Amino acid sequence: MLDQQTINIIKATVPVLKEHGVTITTTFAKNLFAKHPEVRPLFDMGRQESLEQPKALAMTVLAAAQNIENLPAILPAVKKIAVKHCQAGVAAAHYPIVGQELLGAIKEVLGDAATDDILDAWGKAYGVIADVFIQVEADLYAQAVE
Amino acid sequence: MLDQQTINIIKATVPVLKEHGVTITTTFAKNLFAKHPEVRPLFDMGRQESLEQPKALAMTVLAAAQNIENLPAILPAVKKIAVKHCQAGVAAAHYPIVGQELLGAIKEVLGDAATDDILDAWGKAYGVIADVFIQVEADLYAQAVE
Ligand code: HEM
Ligand code: HEM
Repeated sequence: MLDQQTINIIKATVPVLKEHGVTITTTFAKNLFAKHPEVRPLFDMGRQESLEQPKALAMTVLAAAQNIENLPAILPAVKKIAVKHCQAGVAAAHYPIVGQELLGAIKEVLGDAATDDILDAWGKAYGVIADVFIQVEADLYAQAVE
Repeated sequence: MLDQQTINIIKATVPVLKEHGVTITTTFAKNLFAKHPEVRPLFDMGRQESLEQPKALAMTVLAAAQNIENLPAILPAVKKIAVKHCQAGVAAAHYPIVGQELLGAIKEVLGDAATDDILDAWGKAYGVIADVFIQVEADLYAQAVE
């Protein structure tokens, strides 16, 4: 769970990230497929627009973060994505890889505007968001096997 | 995390529980020490007022639940309690025992006013609250050993 100070940092910086949003998500997607090529097969690798799915991944993290004090209002969105995640075989162990690369992309694009304090706050926000997905997906996986 | 429907149930029933608050917490305390006598030594078993600590335990759960959509505002209270929990040697495995007995006490006192749907919602709220304590305490324990 986030403390108020961390929430305030997210609130203050979400608009900076969104101003650079296409560049962050595009950098994330490129870095993810270049540094972790093992995740490529899980996505649709159509020749031209092969970055659109991982760009939307990163963009949705940013959108969930801007909504971090009302995650219950977006739980129905989280559940729809979870079904797709479970059908693609996304595992809890994938989530730290994605978080690492997203934080890396934010620093790569924002430069000195992404301080250690700001990156730490985004890291904590990502963890809270990921934990919701992991739990929903764990339950869905358990329903399908029992 | 709670969904909105569950949050609404907690919001609607917290005042019913508080109207019976002394009776719920007293019943919880008696049942806890009678059905799980192994937890007795962790508390202060002074002759007369030996129920005041576990009554305050239950009352604070109810207070956290009424604040379940702003847990960040009570995190400083959670941290102070966590230090006491860690000094008493409270373990993650204690939390389902306490939740079981608190839900049992709520049903015992409220009777037919505590429906299955209401009890299920209080069970989910307890889990979210306990998870915050467990995480804070896990970190504190790790600081003291490393
Ligand atoms: C951390 C929070 C995450 C969020 C908010 C999120 C969000 C999304 C969204 C919105 C989509 C739909 C994309 C679209 O159809 O346009 C998606 C799809 C997908 N994501 Fe996630 N994701 C997260 C984590 C992950 C992780 C850790 C992986 C692991 C590789 C992952 C892999 C996938 C895959 C394989 C798809 C399938 C594409 C599709 O069917 O649309 N996602 N994710
Ligand atoms: C589930 C959420 C819980 C909450 C909100 C909570 C709350 C509290 C509070 C407010 C106190 C201080 C009591 C006072 O001094 O008046 C306390 C103390 C204590 N609680 Fe917890 N508690 C929880 C879980 C537990 C659990 C699972 C145990 C396991 C047995 C536990 C055992 C203790 C003990 C041994 C004390 C020491 C009494 C003291 O130093 O005051 N608590 N708890």
